[PDB]
Amino acid sequence: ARTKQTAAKA
Amino acid sequence: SPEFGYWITCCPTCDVDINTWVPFYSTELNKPAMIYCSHGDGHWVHAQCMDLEERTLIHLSEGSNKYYCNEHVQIARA
Ligand SMILES: [Zn+2]
Ligand SMILES: [Zn+2]
Repeated sequence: ARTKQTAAKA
Repeated sequence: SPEFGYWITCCPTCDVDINTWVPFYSTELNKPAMIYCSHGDGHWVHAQCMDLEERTLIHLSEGSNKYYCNEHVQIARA
């Protein structure tokens, strides 16, 4: 499923 | 602004407001985590408004399944 703000990023 | 898609009223019980929101999931910084519902023309809901546990949200995000939110999953699909 498409999500937003669900991964740690840099 | 709501035009960016986060600071919206996502469902009739939505509790999220930019003036009172705080991080809840480990992946959040300054915006609420959201998930896409495939009902109709589609819409986005805040994960916390759907009562999703972090493990469940992450599992959904890593998979290829579509999602239907709590308001729409019980509607029969033609
Ligand atoms: Zn909401
Ligand atoms: Zn929905």
